[PDB]
Amino acid sequence: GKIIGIDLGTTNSCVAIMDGTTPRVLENAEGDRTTPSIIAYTQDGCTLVGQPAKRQAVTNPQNTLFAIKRLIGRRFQDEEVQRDVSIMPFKIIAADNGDAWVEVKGQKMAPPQISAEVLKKMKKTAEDYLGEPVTEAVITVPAYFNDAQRQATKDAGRIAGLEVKRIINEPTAAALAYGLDKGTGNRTIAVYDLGGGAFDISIIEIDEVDGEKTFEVLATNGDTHLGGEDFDSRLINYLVEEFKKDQGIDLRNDPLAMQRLKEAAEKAKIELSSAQQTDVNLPYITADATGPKHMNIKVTRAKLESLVEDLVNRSIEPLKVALQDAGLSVSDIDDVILVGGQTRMPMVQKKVAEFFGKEPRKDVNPDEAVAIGAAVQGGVLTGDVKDVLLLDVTPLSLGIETMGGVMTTLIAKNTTIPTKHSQVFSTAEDNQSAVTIHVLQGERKRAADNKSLGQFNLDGINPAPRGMPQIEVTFDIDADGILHVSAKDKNSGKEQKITIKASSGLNEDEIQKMVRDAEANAEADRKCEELVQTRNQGDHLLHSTRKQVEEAGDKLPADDKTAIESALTALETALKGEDKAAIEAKMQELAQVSQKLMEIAQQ
Amino acid sequence: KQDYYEILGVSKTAEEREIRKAYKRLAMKYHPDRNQGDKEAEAKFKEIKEAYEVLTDSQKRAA
Ligand SMILES: Nc1ncnc2c1ncn2[C@@H]1O[C@H](COP(=O)(O)OP(=O)(O)OP(=O)(O)O)[C@@H](O)[C@H]1O
Ligand SMILES: [Mg+2]
Repeated sequence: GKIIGIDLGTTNSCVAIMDGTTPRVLENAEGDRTTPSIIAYTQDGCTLVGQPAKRQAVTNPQNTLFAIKRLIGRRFQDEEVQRDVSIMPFKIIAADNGDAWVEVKGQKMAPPQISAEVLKKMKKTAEDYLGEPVTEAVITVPAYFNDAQRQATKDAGRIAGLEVKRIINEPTAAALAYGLDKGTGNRTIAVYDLGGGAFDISIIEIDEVDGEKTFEVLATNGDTHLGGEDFDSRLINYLVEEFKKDQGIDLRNDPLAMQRLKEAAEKAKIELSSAQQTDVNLPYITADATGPKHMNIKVTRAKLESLVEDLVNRSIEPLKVALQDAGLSVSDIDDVILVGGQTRMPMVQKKVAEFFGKEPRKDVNPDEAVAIGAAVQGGVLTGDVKDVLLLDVTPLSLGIETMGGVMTTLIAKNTTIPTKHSQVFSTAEDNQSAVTIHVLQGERKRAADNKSLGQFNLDGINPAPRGMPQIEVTFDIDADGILHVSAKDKNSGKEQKITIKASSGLNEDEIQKMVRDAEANAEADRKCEELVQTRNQGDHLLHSTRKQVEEAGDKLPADDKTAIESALTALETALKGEDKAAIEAKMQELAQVSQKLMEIAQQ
Repeated sequence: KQDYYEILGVSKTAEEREIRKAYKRLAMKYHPDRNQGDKEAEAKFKEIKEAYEVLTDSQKRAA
């Protein structure tokens, strides 16, 4: 088949495909090229994705999920997860194994399911355009995603009914999307990605040798929990503090008011990317005991810049670190490109431009470059583009915990992937039954200060003196950037089974069940689409019949008129409901009674 | 187990700039991503990398 490309964003998602030799982004059902990454669960059993979900969020706050990318692959006790727990309208809860989940209508749900709903909308869009089924996709993740996040995204892709060929890092995808225009030559570029939830910086070299583009990632750094949402949060906090200051009401209790306030806040930020002053104007924001209250606050561009300056500065440090790891200076960067909606803010462009002493390119669409890059990568996997190769790296050092809590690096950060590293382990005590290895990702010197991938237990070590047996352990990092640990008896070659404990993520059982539930939800959503179309047919029939009655006038039996009008009203009532069977029944009855009218037509 | 220099095919005294040229073209030939075919290429490629990494480091190259 064909491999579609999916930019799965914190805020907006996007799907692009490979029209032979020229990739194109596909508009969704509503005609938008970018689909909001919002997922709503209605009372009636339907599932809304994108702009509809965005519309009905105010009446269904607890069941409208957003920013799930900022929970996927994370633990419930993570600091950022707790801070979000206090903030979000929906209920974030700890799973059975400690992973961060969300509760919808009393059901516990894993982030890969929700993100899989979004993925399903993208896949269905691609199928509608293509006219044939789609089973294979390349999905984008931030460069700084840890192992558990990447594996969790891959699982979300599997629940979407997709065979995930490649997990691509967003700045890398944008890099080749930018690189297809360029001719033969050598360049070095800095990709600055500041989206709705994540920030990445990647230093990438693009050399052309024998008609074969080589995109080598020299370095990468970033923060997976820094994005537009936090700019929004700063402006929100300012508005709340000013409202409590002027009217005496802490607005953080009213969740509806907080929803209206986040909408207005982001709107004001975006409006301040091109104006010099806007007004946050919310009438009847809340109801005091004495009477309803109002908000009308002036915000200058300078005020917003002051409110988010430390956030902007938080992004400059990984530039220094990345240039250090790449062994380059600011003057070695031939081009710098901005990716992500949040880079549209004038201050971000100014701070970046002044760090590099250079003006970023202007011919890059930050909203559409990642997706088209993913589509092209899919083309590389199939074969339709043979002139491009991508050499990505892993962003985090992979090590094990040793005595004293210190961490020991096995594979350092910025190592080109896929890669393999083997090491010999042995027993430490006489007749040691088993050995346990603590595998983690991060740069900190204490094991507790890093992200634990888990404890791998090699049981079934027959008794022996301390230190005699030799077991070779092999650490693999595939092209997705995901770890695969295999073991083997060094001397003999007999394999060694590995038990993973204290780990994160879904397993095969959870996966299968959630695939089945995804299919069931798919059939249910088909039925919902059916009900919408049937409701349209009903409204058309109402209009047609009333028109025909007026045209008929007095020349219609009073009994017939009466019965038809009763049937009409019954049908209108059925059309206000959500029962397809009742609507169809009422339509049929209306036809039976309006037989005389349709006879009166007579051409 | 195989000679680093020989699997890339280098003079054994050629400078870093050349071994990088050889790595990039070999990475092209043996990348799993490119062929998409098998683990055999990814297993071979991982070693072509490992040779490129040891030979660009000055001290480890002396070893
Ligand atoms: N004109 C603008 N000025 C300032 N910010 C903007 C503008 N347009 C969009 N944004 C911000 O960009 C963010 C989303 O951009 P984008 O779609 O690139 O993020 P994403 O890729 O979905 O998120 P991520 O890549 O972090 O997962 C939103 O938070 C929005 O507030
Ligand atoms: Mg993005």
